[PDB]
Amino acid sequence: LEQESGTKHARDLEKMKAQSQGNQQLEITKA
Amino acid sequence: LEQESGTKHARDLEKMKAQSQGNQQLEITKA
Repeated sequence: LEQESGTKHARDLEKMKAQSQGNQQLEITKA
Repeated sequence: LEQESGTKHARDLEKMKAQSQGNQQLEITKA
């Protein structure tokens, strides 16, 4: 079910999107 | 089915395209 519906992809895609969003911390504080 | 139709490739191709698009954050804020 996870693979058929693309749930695993959305599970994976939304994962490192947070990792990319983790770099927001540096420019939030220093700007 | 995923491999025959190229779904797995499009699953993989659209994955790190977001990772490449993750670098847009740096130039969005600092420009």
